[PDB]
Amino acid sequence: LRSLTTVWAEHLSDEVKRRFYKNWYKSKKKAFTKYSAKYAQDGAGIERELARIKKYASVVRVLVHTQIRKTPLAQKKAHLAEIQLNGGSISEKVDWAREHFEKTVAVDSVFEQNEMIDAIAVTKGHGFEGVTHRWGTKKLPRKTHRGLRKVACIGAWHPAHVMWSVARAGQRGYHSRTSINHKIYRVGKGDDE
Amino acid sequence: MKYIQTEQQIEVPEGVTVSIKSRIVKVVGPRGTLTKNLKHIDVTFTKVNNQLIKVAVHNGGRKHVAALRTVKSLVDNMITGVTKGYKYKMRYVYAHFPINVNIVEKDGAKFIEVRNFLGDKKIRNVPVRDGVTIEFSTNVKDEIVLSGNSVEDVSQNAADLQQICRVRNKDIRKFLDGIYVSHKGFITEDL
Amino acid sequence: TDSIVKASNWRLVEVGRVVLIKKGQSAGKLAAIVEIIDQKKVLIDGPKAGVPRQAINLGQVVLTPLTFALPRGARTATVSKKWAAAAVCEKWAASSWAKKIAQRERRAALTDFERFQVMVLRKQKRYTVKKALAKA
Amino acid sequence: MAHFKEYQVIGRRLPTESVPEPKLFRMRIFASNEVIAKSRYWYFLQKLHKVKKASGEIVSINQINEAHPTKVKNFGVWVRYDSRSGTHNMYKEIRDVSRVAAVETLYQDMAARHRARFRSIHILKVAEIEKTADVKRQYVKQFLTKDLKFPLPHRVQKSTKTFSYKRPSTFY
Amino acid sequence: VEPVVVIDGKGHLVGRLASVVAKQLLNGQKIVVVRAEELNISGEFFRNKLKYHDFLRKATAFNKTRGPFHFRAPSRIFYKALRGMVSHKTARGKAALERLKVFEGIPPPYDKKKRVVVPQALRVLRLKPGRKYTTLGKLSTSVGWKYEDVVAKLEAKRKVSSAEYYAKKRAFTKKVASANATAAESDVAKQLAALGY
RNA sequence: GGCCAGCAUCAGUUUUGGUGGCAGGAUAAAUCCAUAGGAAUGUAGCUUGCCUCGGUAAGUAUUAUAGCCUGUG
RNA sequence: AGAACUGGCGAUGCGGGAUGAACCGAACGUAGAGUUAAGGUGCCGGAAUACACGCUCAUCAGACACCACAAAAGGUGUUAG
RNA sequence: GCAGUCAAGCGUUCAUAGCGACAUUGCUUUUUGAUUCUUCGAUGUCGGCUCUUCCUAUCAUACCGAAGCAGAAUUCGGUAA
RNA sequence: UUUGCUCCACACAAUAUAGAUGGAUACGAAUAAGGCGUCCUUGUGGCGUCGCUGAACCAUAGCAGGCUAGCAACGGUGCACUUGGCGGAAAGGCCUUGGGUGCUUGCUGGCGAAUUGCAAUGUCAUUUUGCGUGGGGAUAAAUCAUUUGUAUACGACUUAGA
Ligand SMILES: COC(=O)C[C@](O)(CCCC(C)(C)O)C(=O)O[C@@H]1C(OC)=C[C@]23CCCN2CCc2cc4c(cc2[C@H]13)OCO4
Ligand SMILES: [Mg+2]
Ligand SMILES: [Mg+2]
Ligand SMILES: [Mg+2]
Ligand SMILES: [Mg+2]
Ligand SMILES: [Mg+2]
Ligand SMILES: [Mg+2]
Ligand SMILES: [Mg+2]
Ligand SMILES: [Mg+2]
Ligand SMILES: [Mg+2]
Ligand SMILES: [Mg+2]
Ligand SMILES: [Mg+2]
Ligand SMILES: [Mg+2]
Ligand SMILES: [Mg+2]
Ligand SMILES: [Mg+2]
Ligand SMILES: [Mg+2]
Ligand SMILES: [Mg+2]
Ligand SMILES: [Mg+2]
Ligand SMILES: [Mg+2]
Ligand SMILES: [Mg+2]
Ligand SMILES: [Mg+2]
Ligand SMILES: [Mg+2]
Ligand SMILES: [Mg+2]
Ligand SMILES: [Mg+2]
Ligand SMILES: [Mg+2]
Ligand SMILES: [Mg+2]
Ligand SMILES: [Mg+2]
Ligand SMILES: [Mg+2]
Ligand SMILES: [Mg+2]
Ligand SMILES: [Mg+2]
Ligand SMILES: [Mg+2]
Ligand SMILES: [Mg+2]
Ligand SMILES: [Mg+2]
Ligand SMILES: [Mg+2]
Ligand SMILES: [Mg+2]
Ligand SMILES: [Mg+2]
Ligand SMILES: [Mg+2]
Ligand SMILES: [Mg+2]
Ligand SMILES: [Mg+2]
Ligand SMILES: [Mg+2]
Ligand SMILES: [Mg+2]
Ligand SMILES: [Mg+2]
Ligand SMILES: [Mg+2]
Ligand SMILES: [Mg+2]
Ligand SMILES: [Mg+2]
Ligand SMILES: [Mg+2]
Ligand SMILES: [Mg+2]
Ligand SMILES: [Mg+2]
Ligand SMILES: [Mg+2]
Repeated sequence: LRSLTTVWAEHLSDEVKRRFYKNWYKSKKKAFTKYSAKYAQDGAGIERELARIKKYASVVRVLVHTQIRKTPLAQKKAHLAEIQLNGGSISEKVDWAREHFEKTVAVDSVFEQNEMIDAIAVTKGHGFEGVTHRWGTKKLPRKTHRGLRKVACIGAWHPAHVMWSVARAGQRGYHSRTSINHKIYRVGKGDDE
Repeated sequence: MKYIQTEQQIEVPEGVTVSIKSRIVKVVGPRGTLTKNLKHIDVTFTKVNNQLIKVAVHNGGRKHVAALRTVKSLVDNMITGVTKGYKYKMRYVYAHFPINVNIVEKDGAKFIEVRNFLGDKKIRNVPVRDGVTIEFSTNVKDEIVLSGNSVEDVSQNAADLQQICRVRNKDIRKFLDGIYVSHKGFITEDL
Repeated sequence: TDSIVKASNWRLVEVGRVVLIKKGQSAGKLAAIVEIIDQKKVLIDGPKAGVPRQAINLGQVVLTPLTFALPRGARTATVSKKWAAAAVCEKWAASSWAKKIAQRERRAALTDFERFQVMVLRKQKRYTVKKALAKA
Repeated sequence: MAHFKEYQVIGRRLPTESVPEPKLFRMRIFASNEVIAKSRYWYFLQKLHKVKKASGEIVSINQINEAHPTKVKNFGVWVRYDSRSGTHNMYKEIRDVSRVAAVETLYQDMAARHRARFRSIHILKVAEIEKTADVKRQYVKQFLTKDLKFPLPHRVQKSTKTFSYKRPSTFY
Repeated sequence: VEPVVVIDGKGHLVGRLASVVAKQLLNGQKIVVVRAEELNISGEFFRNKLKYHDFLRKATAFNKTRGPFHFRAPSRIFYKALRGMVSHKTARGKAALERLKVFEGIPPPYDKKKRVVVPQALRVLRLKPGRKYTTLGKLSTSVGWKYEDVVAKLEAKRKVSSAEYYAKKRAFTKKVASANATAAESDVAKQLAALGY
């Protein structure tokens, strides 16, 4: 699969403009300023792109970003991401996408009560880990010289190489995971006591 | 020893016109039409006259010659299938549990649904193949009846049913239960 | 609704099948299959083109679509008699094949100048045909 | 062993005082040259008589040329041969145009069907099967049927350039 | 002979195609191979499938990375066949391989360029008829290649456009032939016939 | 005449073509010609049986409205 | 493990047998041209994807001395007897 | 140590369901021997613990074929690590 | 930080080069079957023809191709422009329109060529970069340090700061 165009909305919240930077405060904040001018003239440029997507394109994804300022976090810099679109017909898809530029989508139009959903996230971090807790290896006996949270035999004499399949110390956590089958017990509304 | 020429005949009946390009055989008779690919073989078909076709193998080994005859038959049975038609008969066999056989359908389907086999709570299902049609033969106890233009499609659809009723974990010569092919024949009668 | 069964229609090894020889001191020469030895060997004879009566591998020979009356195992004089009689030589001479053989044989014998003359001619022929190919 | 000639080889028992003019025996011998052919002669003669080359003499060596070298003939061939596990007598029929041709492909056939190298074979008789319907082996009877005609399906022309611009055709 | 020779893979035998493609390179001849999914291998599918799984088990025991890599795409099955025929660890070796390119289907440029064939590797000229043989696409997809169906799609599309092209071409050459026929009988025409033209 | 080359005529070594004259042999064997006999995977003619006015088939039939084999010269 | 005769390796490179003390070829001053040996000529790799007759299709085919193994016993696979 | 071939026997009857004498062909290299080629200017000896990976001549588990398989239970054999 | 960047144009200069030296010249499919022409009932159709290799086809004459004149044709083609249309598999190329302009060896003329000395690749390609000039166009950011802790052995990660 290969991306051939990305059509962007005319206006762009600072929260996303945040994301395109590493030093927002110092910066002149020129991100997407020429692009925005593509709207000016009648529409020409963006139509042809939208049009091109429509003609080819085997899948359509939407670029959504989060409203991190509506959130207790301090982070300020929002989160941008692509979401595939599975309603009918390539063309209706981009029409939907175009219709929703700068506009907003709600959770209750994607999820409903009792739905099984999956969670995709980066696992909590633990930094550099011993072999015992990282792999659940057996603790060595108390009598052993030079320590015991280890593995006793790191391999046979042949292959005369430590192999990929034995437990070694090293990073623990901050792994990407894809959990499935988490049932939704509530879809909460914010404007609701 | 490489036989320099051996050949066979395919007779053609009053109502049908077989027609063959590359090695693709289309046989069309009163009962419909059947087509079958022979490209995997190397024989040479030859029309001599609207009631006769010859098939032959130039300079061939045993296996090659051996496949001459089976070509003859495969096109023969297309021709007979398309005239008389085929009709496989099967009877149920069970020493205590009545085997109940119906025809269900999901999404245009047509499936053969076998119930209570040896008691099994499990519901058995066999697809009805396209071209083959299934009557539960009245005036005969526990007779199912598959018929079609294509031997190979009725023979197989039957064998599909008989085999979905294999008996496991028992002495299968005491537990003889199952649907079995009980007669192989033609559709159009007197013949 | 007839039946329509292709054909596939091969040249045969059979007595009095004329063949163009392709390897050897004969080569380019025609000849006639007289008798027939095994699946792979035949006895040929080509008195008119000067090829010796001989045994030959079919693979050295190429079968032409020409045939003519020949008693199997016919001797050389008999071959030359029927050959003439059947006029095979003008028959072959007349074929696209032999015409194509004669062609390239000529092209190969041209002279640097003849070659140059050909070019001047083609330029000329091109000029009038390109015109034609532009009016309808 | 090669491409054969056929020789008459004549020899005889070195003369003596009490027995001058010894009996004279002939063999036809299929061989590539007259050197191999005299060798072969002595090889068989010491299998039949009390002689050996040391005490015998070759009298004449002559090449026998085929009578009618462009007449298709049906040969029946008798052979003796050594297999791996014991020795064996055979009859084949070979159809070609000279006895010399015929022996060339016998030797080939023994080698290929029975893995018999040239040392392990003895030609017993090679003789033209006069009247047909004495032809025994079917791989020959086959070729004797009246008005015989057969096509050669699936033609392979040998390319001369490495590349082609056509896609070939095995028509014929 | 030509600056670049594009070979239509279809109906060619892997190792014979490899054997000639290798030698061409080493001699300085750029080559592109196309439709590699329609390559053939002697022997029935099941054999060449098992043969593949033998290749498939060889790996560096201590680290399956460093060990032998298994490419599953028909082009790349083919490249393996080739690279083995080329002293590919010499500079001269790397040199010759850079003259090579293999593709599934016939992507741009090459699809409007003519492709040739290689008779001494053409299956239909080489395999004794009756012997079983294998199609790369079928083999590759059985060992994990992802893209058989797409290649099929795109080609069928390509294959439509080019029949247009052809038919349009076939129609113009008919004009040309008509044009040629009036010129027949003219002096220049009879003259050229003399000189073999 | 310093360095390197090209061609010509020759010499030593070698390699790769064209071409002339002779000697053997079954004084090659064949083809070819002549002649005697012969047969069948039997050419004409003939007979017989079906068969849309002859074409087939199964009999006779040894050069006839094809030819071949075998010896001798 | 131990004798007989010769030829070797040890003391010896060179060409071949991928590799290798002993096998095959061949024994060494510096070089030019030629021809070969043993062994090879699809590609790696110099050299016929040469010619010819068979044979063989293996859901663990086979592929060249020394050499880097297989046997009894079986097959209605196929081939010739 | 493990596996065959022949088939006299065993198995109510019945050679080969399951077994199998007298013979006889093999495989294996966790047995033990035989050897003494490598290491004596030194390659850390038994067992356990820990841990990885491999083999299959498969104990269990998936799907099968056979039985002197009524059922249940078992036994034999296949694809299987 | 000394007038920097970019696209186009030519100019000088360097530096290269796995190897220009008329043209990579486009259906598909089958091979115990096909291409092409033609007709028709439009089909697994009739009739004709072809292969047997690209040995083809196309191009090809002119100071490495100069300077010139005329005729016949109204064709071919180069080039920059302009009309409409197609191609996303890596489309980055293909087709169509229209005027302009150059060439034309389709044919017929005037002039030139030597002394590069009897051969010496006798230099005619395309890669990348550097430096001025002036025809368009454009006016950022990252890092250190500071900072958070969804991160961390150090780097790295993740926040924040006109
Ligand atoms: C009988 O035992 C020994 O001889 C033990 C030892 O002394 C090993 C101790 C070595 C040091 C001092 C380095 O620990 C020794 O000399 O080992 C040799 C030794 O020592 C390094 C190496 C040897 C010989 C080759 C490998 N092998 C392994 C160790 C060993 C073990 C033995 C053995 C000999 C060896 C030798 O006989 C019985 O079991
Ligand atoms: Mg784009
Ligand atoms: Mg801890
Ligand atoms: Mg644990
Ligand atoms: Mg845990
Ligand atoms: Mg542990
Ligand atoms: Mg301690
Ligand atoms: Mg059971
Ligand atoms: Mg039970
Ligand atoms: Mg004779
Ligand atoms: Mg010099
Ligand atoms: Mg000289
Ligand atoms: Mg001479
Ligand atoms: Mg005749
Ligand atoms: Mg010493
Ligand atoms: Mg030596
Ligand atoms: Mg060496
Ligand atoms: Mg070796
Ligand atoms: Mg020796
Ligand atoms: Mg290699
Ligand atoms: Mg080579
Ligand atoms: Mg040669
Ligand atoms: Mg041996
Ligand atoms: Mg055996
Ligand atoms: Mg056998
Ligand atoms: Mg006994
Ligand atoms: Mg019993
Ligand atoms: Mg008993
Ligand atoms: Mg043990
Ligand atoms: Mg020792
Ligand atoms: Mg020891
Ligand atoms: Mg020691
Ligand atoms: Mg040491
Ligand atoms: Mg150690
Ligand atoms: Mg394994
Ligand atoms: Mg096993
Ligand atoms: Mg019993
Ligand atoms: Mg089983
Ligand atoms: Mg496992
Ligand atoms: Mg494994
Ligand atoms: Mg370079
Ligand atoms: Mg045709
Ligand atoms: Mg047509
Ligand atoms: Mg037609
Ligand atoms: Mg062409
Ligand atoms: Mg000019
Ligand atoms: Mg590309
Ligand atoms: Mg002029
Ligand atoms: Mg500037």
